[PDB]
Amino acid sequence: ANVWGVRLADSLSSPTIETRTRHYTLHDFYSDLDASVGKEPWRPLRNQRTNEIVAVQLFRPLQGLVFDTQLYGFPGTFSQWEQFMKEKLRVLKYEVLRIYPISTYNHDRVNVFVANALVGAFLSNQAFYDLLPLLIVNDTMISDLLGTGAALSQFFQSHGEVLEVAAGRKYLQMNNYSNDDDDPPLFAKDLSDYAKAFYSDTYEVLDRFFWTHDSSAGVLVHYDKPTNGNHYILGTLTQMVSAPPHIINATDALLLESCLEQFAANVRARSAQPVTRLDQCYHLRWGAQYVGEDSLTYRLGVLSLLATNGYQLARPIPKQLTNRWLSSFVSQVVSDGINETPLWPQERYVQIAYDSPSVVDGATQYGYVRRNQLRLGMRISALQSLSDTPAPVQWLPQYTIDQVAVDEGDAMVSQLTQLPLRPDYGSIWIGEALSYYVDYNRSHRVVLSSELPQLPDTYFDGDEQYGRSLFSLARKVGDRSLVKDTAVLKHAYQAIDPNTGKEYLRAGQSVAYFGASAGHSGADQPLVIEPWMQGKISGVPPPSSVRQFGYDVAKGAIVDLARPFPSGDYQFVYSDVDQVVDGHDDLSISSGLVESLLDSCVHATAPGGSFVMKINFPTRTVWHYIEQKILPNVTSYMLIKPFVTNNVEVFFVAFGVHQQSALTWTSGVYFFLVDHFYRYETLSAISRQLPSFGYVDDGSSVTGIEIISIENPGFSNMTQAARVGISGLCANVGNARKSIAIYESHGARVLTITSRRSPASARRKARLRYLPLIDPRSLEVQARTILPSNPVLFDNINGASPHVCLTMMYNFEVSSAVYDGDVVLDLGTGPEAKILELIPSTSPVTCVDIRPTAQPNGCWNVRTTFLELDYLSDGWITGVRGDIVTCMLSLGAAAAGKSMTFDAAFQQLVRVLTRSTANVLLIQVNCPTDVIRTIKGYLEIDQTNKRYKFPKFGRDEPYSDMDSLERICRAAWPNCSITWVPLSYDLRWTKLALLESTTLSSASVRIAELMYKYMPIMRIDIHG
Amino acid sequence: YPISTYNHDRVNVFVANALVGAFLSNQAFYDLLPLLIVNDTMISDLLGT
Amino acid sequence: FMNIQLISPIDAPILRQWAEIIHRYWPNPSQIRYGTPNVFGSANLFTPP
Ligand SMILES: C[S@@+](CC[C@H](N)C(=O)[O-])C[C@H]1O[C@@H](n2cnc3c(N)ncnc32)[C@H](O)[C@@H]1O
Ligand SMILES: C[S@@+](CC[C@H](N)C(=O)[O-])C[C@H]1O[C@@H](n2cnc3c(N)ncnc32)[C@H](O)[C@@H]1O
Repeated sequence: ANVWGVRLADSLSSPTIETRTRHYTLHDFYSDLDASVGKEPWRPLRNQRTNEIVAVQLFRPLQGLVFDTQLYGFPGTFSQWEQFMKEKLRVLKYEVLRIYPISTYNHDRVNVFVANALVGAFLSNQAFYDLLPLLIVNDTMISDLLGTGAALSQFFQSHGEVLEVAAGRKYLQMNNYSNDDDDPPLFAKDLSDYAKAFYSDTYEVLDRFFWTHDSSAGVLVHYDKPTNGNHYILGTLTQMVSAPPHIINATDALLLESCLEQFAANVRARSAQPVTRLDQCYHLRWGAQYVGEDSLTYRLGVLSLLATNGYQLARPIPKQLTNRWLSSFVSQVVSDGINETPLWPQERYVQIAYDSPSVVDGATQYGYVRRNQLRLGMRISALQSLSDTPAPVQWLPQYTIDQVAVDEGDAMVSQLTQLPLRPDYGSIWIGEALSYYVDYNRSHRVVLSSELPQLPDTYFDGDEQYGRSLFSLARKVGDRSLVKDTAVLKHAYQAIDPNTGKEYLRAGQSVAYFGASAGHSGADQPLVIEPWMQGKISGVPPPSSVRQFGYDVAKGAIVDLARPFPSGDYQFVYSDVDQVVDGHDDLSISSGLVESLLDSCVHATAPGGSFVMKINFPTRTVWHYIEQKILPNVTSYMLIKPFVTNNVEVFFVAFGVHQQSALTWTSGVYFFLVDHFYRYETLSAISRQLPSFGYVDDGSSVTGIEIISIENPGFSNMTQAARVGISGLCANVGNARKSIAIYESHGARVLTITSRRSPASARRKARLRYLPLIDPRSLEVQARTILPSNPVLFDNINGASPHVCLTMMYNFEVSSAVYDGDVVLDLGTGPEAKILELIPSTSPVTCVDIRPTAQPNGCWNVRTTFLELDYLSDGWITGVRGDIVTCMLSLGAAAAGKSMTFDAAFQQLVRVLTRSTANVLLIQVNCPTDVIRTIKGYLEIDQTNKRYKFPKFGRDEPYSDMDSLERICRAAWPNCSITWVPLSYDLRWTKLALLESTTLSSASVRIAELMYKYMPIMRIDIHG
Repeated sequence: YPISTYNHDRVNVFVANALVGAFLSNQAFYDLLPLLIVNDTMISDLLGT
Repeated sequence: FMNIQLISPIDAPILRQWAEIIHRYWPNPSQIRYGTPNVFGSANLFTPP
């Protein structure tokens, strides 16, 4: 790289072909003097935010507008303005055609100065008739104006072989121009006089003229292909004001405009389209004794020389210039910083380097010198700006061989974080409530009521209430009661009686409702009543009439449901009355209130019917009371569980009241209660480790989000410190998804990196010894403008896929199986090893898969070994030392890749594993455990050819049964202890999926379990 | 103030609020600008200024 | 006055400059020999004779 604002290194370009000039004849002057609708000598400029015409750029025939705006008196609107100009130029056209016959003056060149001054005098009514004899030129363009005798000092005057002429009005200001921040800058070329261009034929005569003439503001040359002959331009002392924070003067604005125009022209060079001029830069010639170093005129002379040599700006410029952009560019150029380029602005001549791509030396005889001394090390190419995105995009790292200490990267990321901020939280658990049910069977088991479990004693503590309130605040639903009622009715109308053969509950039922609440942001009733009455559930028949009781009715009556009350006898009754409102926060009064609700709901049941009771706090007294009283008077029952919010509440449904029978509790109910309570314990232990709902993050939380935001000026090889900081963030993140965003923030190009941490990430940070470093090339190439978004904690809003959920299940099985301080080996990790986040920190690993990995070699505390030699083959496992081998989601892939059967692939695997020294092992096998349901859209089997056909991945794998698998295992080892681990109904595997900040599902976790039952994981201990 | 060298230092709340209130009222806000970046605590700069 | 750094040049520039001029360019006291102590004696009490 940079001078004071960053220019684009590593490339430089310039246009090549220059158009041959064209003499301006009288027919061209007439065709420009009338205004065709296709082309006219003015182009309108327009505002950027309003699309309003606020300025007019002028061209060749009308460029002599040197007088004040009041002398002309143009109308302010653009349409009336251009109509006025067309009419008055048509009058001037008739005048000049009346003077000169076209048929005899068709093919002679006309005089440009007289043309511009004639238009400017006719628009100002300033005695233009003495210009008409000078319109046709002879013997050259300049000597007629020198040796003429017509006295007119408003436009030109001669000093003896040096003509001076007052140029003016490249641009024209309209009425609605108001110095707005999206107005186009006019570069002080709309005033009466911004410069006085002095024309001659030879630069020696010009330099002799500027001995006695002053050079206060400094003169400017052109040297490439000037407008009307070889000349200097001296700007006056007027100011430009349409750039807010600082005011520049005239020649500063001219040099700035031409430097920016050449910066525009250097990018758009395509080596086949021609340009009208190779460089438009000025290269100041005499005023350098007055404007010195660190001034803006000197710095723009430096940038003018760099533009002539052919450099490019590091950031792209707009097609239409704005005052904000111009202000930002000049505010970048007046700053601190040295000139890093070897190009220094000279005084005798404009210099160009040895390998600069400009070919201006060949098309110009005087001005340019190919300096063989200084060289430019950068290569030659054009600019390639990549197209920006509005959303942040994902980034993946690639590592290198170098390494540093961990605490250095920790200190650098502590310098670079913007971590004390408040992220948006998201949602833990999305979808419909999961349903867990069990029903009475006559032939299971009789158990006593004292053997069934109860609530844990540490239930009403602060951390437990914290976990339940966090899960209830983060879990997103519609209506809790609606989802619970749909679940309990769909699982209630499946029951059949042992007395008759149809079912218990039918249509036309005349039900009763207990515990009604009014407010549900809809009707003033629970939201299941009218769809269940209209039959919209379509798993139910509609009842005949629904009456609703409870403390908070709107279309019923308020009673106390504990002790009885005047009412009818209802054939069915659904009750929700809960033990929180009337119970005074103790289990004794809560259990007694449960007993009273059971008494009232039994006496209000109209015998030969059914009832549903909810129980918040199932305790031993409740189980003993219901086993002593309710079960002898009930034909059959079931107790189910809709799972929407993490609590221990269950539902009790009894069928066939007031018949004498003998019913007890069963071992299946015991298993259901153990599963229910252990599920609550695991999910509460997960929920007590998350941060709160609306927290700010400080870094001390074991899970959360962290960002850094370091800046990158243009194209530049980033330093050591940025690389250490980003690599330390990568070591802190541990191969989660990482998203970046590149955007200009407060006048600085800066990039952010947003990702999340986990306890598995902390385990991986405990694995390694030295901090490795990334390859920064994938970030150095990026030249986009990636607009950021506000950070969220749970990014996945659609939920997790069942393949991901199945992968987390197998990962939890591996992390539960692997003990501490044990040698392991894995078959088929991939380019990244997920097993590094699973095994403990002291346990060494040696993973093998054919594909080359991406995890770094070296810099670990314990032994890690990466090798790629097609593990299914033979002759490699002799030197390999391990205690347990793991093959996850890869044995079927290898069997499909070798196009061989699953039994033969498993036999080849066990033949190559007999040579190892391991004793325990667990691998994933493809085996049907239950009867096949051939899952629609996720796993559609082939019964004949025995393939799997995953439709989401487009792959299929062979399989065989556990009989054949056990046959080959017992043929391999006679003393092997084969076992099959069951699935987790208790959701114990959800630790890795929630602590790594992923919203799971409901339907996809159901599909993931029903997919796991068709491809389980077996464990082999070859001893015992 | 350049942002690239003054990115990660805490700013002074009193000077910030008084600077906004003085700029909205046109009441010679330039003598507050040296007090905007804080040092050694938030309150002692305003005491010993 | 005894410690310069308690005067900020933002708040009192020329007064800090005057403190600099005093602390740098105040005349240094020196000492010269006179008399004949060896046979005249000297009535110098605190200074060496
Ligand atoms: C059963 S729960 C919540 C029921 C849920 N709003 C519903 O619509 O299914 C608590 C509600 O039961 C009502 N209720 C009626 N009689 C009650 C009793 N004896 N004890 C506790 N709650 C009772 C209360 O008015 C309270 O709104
Ligand atoms: C990335 S894994 C899938 C299982 C992975 N452990 C997981 O949990 O996602 C699939 C890899 O297994 C490797 N693989 C499959 N069969 C193989 C064989 N016979 N020899 C070596 N590598 C094999 C492939 O290179 C492939 O990259």
